[PDB]
Amino acid sequence: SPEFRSMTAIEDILQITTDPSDTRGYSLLKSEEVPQGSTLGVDFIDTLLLYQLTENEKLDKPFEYLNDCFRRNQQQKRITKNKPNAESLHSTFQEIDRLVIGYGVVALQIENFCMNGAFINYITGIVSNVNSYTDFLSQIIQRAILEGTALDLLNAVFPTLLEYCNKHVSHFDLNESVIYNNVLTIFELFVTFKPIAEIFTKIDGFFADYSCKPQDFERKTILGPILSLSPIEAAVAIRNYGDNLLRSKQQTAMIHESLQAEHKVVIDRLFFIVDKLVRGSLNSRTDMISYFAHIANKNHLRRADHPPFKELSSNGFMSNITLLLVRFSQPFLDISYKKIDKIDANYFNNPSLFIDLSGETRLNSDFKEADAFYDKNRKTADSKPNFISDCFFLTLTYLHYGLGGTLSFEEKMGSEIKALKEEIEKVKKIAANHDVFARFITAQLSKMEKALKTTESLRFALQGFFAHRSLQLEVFDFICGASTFLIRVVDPEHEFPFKQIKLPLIPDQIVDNADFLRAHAPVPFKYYPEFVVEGPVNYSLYISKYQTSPIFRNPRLGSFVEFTTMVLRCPELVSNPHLKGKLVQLLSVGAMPLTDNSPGFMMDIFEHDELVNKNLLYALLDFYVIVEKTGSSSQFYDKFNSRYSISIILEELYYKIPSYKNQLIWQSQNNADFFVRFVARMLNDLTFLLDEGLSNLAEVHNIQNELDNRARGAPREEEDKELQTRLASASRQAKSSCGLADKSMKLFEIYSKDIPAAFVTPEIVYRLASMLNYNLESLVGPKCGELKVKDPQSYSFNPKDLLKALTTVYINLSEQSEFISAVAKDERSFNRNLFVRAVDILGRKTGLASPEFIEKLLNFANKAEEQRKADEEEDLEYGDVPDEFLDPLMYTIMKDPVILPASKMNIDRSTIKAHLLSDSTDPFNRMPLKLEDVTPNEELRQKILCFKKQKKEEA
Amino acid sequence: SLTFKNFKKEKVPLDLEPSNTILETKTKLAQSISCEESQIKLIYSGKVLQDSKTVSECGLKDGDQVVFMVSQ
Ligand SMILES: [K+]
Repeated sequence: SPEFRSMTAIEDILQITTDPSDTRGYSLLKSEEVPQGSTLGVDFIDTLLLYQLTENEKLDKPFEYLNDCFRRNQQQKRITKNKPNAESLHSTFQEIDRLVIGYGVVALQIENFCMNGAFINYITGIVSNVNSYTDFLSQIIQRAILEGTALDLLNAVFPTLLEYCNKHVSHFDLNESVIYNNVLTIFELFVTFKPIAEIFTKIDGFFADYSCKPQDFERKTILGPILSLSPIEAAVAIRNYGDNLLRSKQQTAMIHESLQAEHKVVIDRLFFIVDKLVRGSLNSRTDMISYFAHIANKNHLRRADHPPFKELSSNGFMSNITLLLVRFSQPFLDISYKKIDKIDANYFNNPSLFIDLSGETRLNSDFKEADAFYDKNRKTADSKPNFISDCFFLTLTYLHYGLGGTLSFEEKMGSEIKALKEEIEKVKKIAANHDVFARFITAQLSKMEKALKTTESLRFALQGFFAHRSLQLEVFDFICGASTFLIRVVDPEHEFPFKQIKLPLIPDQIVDNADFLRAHAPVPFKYYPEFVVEGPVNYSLYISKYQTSPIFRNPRLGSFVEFTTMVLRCPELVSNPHLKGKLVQLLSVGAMPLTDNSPGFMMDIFEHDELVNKNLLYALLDFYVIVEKTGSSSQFYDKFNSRYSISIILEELYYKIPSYKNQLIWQSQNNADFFVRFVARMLNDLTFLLDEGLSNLAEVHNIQNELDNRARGAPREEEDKELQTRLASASRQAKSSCGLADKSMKLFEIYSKDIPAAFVTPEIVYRLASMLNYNLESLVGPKCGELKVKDPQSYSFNPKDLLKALTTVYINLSEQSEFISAVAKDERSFNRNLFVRAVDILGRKTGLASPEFIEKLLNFANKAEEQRKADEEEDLEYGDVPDEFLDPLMYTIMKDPVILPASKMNIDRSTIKAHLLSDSTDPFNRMPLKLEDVTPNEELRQKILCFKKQKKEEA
Repeated sequence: SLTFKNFKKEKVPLDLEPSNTILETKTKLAQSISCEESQIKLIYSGKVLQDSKTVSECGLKDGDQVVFMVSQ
């Protein structure tokens, strides 16, 4: 019959029979009389499937059975199509499709329906072979959507997938290749259904409970485990690198490459998934901001000096989220900037909705003013926020706490490894005679060895990730976009980059400015959190150390340098001087000539970017001075480190870019007061920097010799570790002082070459002679001569180059008679022989000094010695009144000497009286002065009298 | 009208108008035992039934068998 075929197609597809006790797997139908009737066909199908699923047996994998029934159904349709009477069996296949799907929904909607297994086992089977369940699942999803029960489906599937990831796999991470891939495939399959995407954030445990600890966000939250998939997970790093830590560079490189290829696919897939959520609905996209904001808010200690790692989210999780946020931000920050105005500059004019800003230092404002600003500024009920603006500032938040916590973790590892190697080495020396102690020592070695392996492996994995240019480019491009945005916030016109921004914002200030500057800081910029600037700069400095750095040759680099120069040009913008210290350090890395002698990678921008070339020179010379007032402060980003960094840029600008050379000469001729202020500072540091360098170098030797002792004093050995601290500390300070001294002296050389007259005005020329002669005395005498360290280059200590530069300065000023005279009159250091000794020392490094150079230095010294000889002849023959008895302006013997209160100069009462008659000032320093205020110098008056009496007795 | 079977067999005939909701059915089934309507699930012909739906909208006629489940 044809009533057969249907009956038997049903038998083969559900694998079931009734009388029937022969031939294939099929379960004999137990046991109800209502299904004992030996026909079968279309309307017995519900009954049959209800038997299978509720009545039991060991149908132990009910959901796996459904899928196979569904596969078998698809199979038979295809086979039936090409045979005589496909039509007649159509009603049969439909009913099977209908009900297998239907009950499939039911099985994945309520827990106790079948009496074998539960959600967890059905999901486990699905994860194991997702590609086999995919067509069926897709029908299941569609059926639940059509019957208006999609969320019931999701609340069985997704929380169950949470548990499967935490409890049924030992570690859900990149090592579990099949499993993590199949888990991603499940998310993608569901979330590609639009009606699913719109309610997904309403799944149970999509958000973190109130009591959920930060490390648990990635474990106890629907999206956590997949978001945590990353090569910078310890277990992944150990598997791929800790593997063979002694691998060649070539061999490590292939491992970086597989892990980068894989990590790229993961970010693509995480982004596809989250982008569906974000597009699903306003609810879904708002819930995502909310979800990422909560994670950021509870992870601020990720940037502490010693983070409590075990109480915080992981690097892998936080970096992945940072990259997704970067990726959501890209569109409104592409190079045309046409969407830039979508980001609200007044984002922080209202109290913050998602990001917790409590305790966040602002750019140039305190808690006080900012909270006041909220009050005045407000923004009404509901009113907020705008996804784009939420996303942009969340991205900055993660760059600092997410990525930023990841790079500092990696940065410290070199030192962690070295200390660890040393402790292991010490514990290896212990001779442990007692069995218990011997077990103890080996447990301690083995625990340190494990920590070492973990750290070395992670350093590799983190390096793999930061060398991943394709990923890091996205981060740096975000930074460049963010930079433009921030220049647009500062612009009074809010028009940049469509119109140039005019600097400075406030006229340049000709003793305690902080308050004034804060008061004229721009609004709303001064209230932005410091992290908006700290994030980019920590990232940029750090990522500079990588060959594959996203900064090198990036056409958007300009935007960041622009922002940097703005910030250095306008002290008002960012009050924190360690921040500016980092910024100038970044510019200096850009200025450093490359290994082949070509210009540094920022030189091109410094040259051609109008906003930069108009502002950088002034900015650098101004910052060089301002860092003095660094009240509380400490290295690195010290005033001396900053001056060193500035010197690198100054020197390269002057060598390679004529326009900056001209602006420098211009400042010296047409803005002398600003320029002399820079020079005086440079000059003043150069009075002590070599001393400070030598002194630190001798403290290194004191320390090193205290270590060597072995018979022991202790003459005090405080703590051995405090010595290593004190030894590293003296090494830093030695390098930093000698390094700067070298640079400053070189700046004196190259400038004095072109503008000798800037260096010979009254306020500089005597101080300069005094400083050059003193530094000359160290270099040619025992101060430098008795210094013997190993590798003095370790400490930027090149007494030969410094001597070379110093002597060139003498030469360069050798035709300025004020200088020849200042040098000849400096009784403290000047001595012709210093120049002879210099000539002899310079000739010890062949080629250091030309014969031409040597003759020039000697012509100079000769002129000086001859000026000194003439002076001493003039004084012996015509200097018959001691100098301190002579009026400073009239050159005659004083009758009634008085002291000026501002200058402290002695002057005759009649002279100052004749001065103040027409000009109400101290004639030496221009300070206001009234005649009443001069003070009688009786002691001096008595010397002059005694003196006039001594001479009276001959005449 | 309809018949409601347990897991372990056990039948409970309810007389329903093709108009009352499945919440009204449950409240009737719950009444017919010693439980709350909240503990009752209903499953008919390849789907879980819904509190809002009328017995009519479900495609239930008289003679029909629907699974019920009681809960915690
Ligand atoms: K432009």
